[PDB]
Amino acid sequence: SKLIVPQWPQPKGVAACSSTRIGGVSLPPYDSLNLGAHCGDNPDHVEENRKRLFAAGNLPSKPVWLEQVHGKDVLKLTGEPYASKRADASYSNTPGTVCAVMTADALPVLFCNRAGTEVAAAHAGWRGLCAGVLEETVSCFADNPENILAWLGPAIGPRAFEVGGEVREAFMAVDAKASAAFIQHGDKYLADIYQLARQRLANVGVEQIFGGDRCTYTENETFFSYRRDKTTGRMASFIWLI
Ligand SMILES: CC(=O)N[C@H]1[C@@H](OP(=O)(O)OP(=O)(O)OC[C@H]2O[C@@H](n3ccc(=O)[nH]c3=O)[C@H](O)[C@@H]2O)O[C@H](CO)[C@@H](O)[C@@H]1O[C@H](C)C(=O)O
Repeated sequence: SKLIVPQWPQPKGVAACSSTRIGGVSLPPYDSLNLGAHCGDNPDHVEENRKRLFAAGNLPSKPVWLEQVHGKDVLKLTGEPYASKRADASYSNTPGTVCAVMTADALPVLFCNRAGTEVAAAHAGWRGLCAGVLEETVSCFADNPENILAWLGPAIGPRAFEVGGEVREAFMAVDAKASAAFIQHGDKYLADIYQLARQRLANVGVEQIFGGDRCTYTENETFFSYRRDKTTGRMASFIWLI
């Protein structure tokens, strides 16, 4: 359907999906399954798209949408209501609870342990990726990273992700080896976000890494892209214990 199913050795206890722009009600340039409430779309259309998502994904409960600020804070999903959802990642060990990260070029990373008793979702735009959102998400697991699986969701691929030296400086400041992921391209660099994610995951001992095959910018029939469209919708990536 509209939904991507992660190609990873997913535990029996785990369910996951990642939305596309297909199968909603929003008009261009939000066309059609826009899940974003802060990008200037009709709030009634977004509401209806979030309902279509809930049904298409057979989610057991409403996704816990975060107040994403492109940082490295993780929200442990211990039960609604929540005082503050100011975070760029969520962690769950609670059956039926849905971790959700909202993107349109930023890397969504979905995580679970081999046992299929812990899950998480992280929003890794370059700012949060650089800051350590993936490392902070992995550090919320009780299980050792050797037993953690990660799935690199649809993000802006290295064909498309032109950045200035400012972004390269920021990553190399934290871990010089990030240099490998930035390739000179005119007066700017092409950044490999999947490569930077693989670096950070390896840094905390996550070795079992899947996905990384998509490009939100290039695959315009399937994804919104902030870089491509500027005014556009948002996809989201979801994981839960069944
Ligand atoms: C992290 C990521 O993939 N994208 C995020 C990033 O956009 P980005 O597109 O990178 O914009 P920039 O940060 O302003 O710029 C980052 C670097 O890239 C250079 N550049 C930018 C645009 C261009 O055409 N050419 C070019 O070279 C610029 O000069 C700087 O060095 O920042 C936006 C807020 O400003 C976020 O909304 C967006 O998140 C999305 C929605 C999401 O959460 O899914």
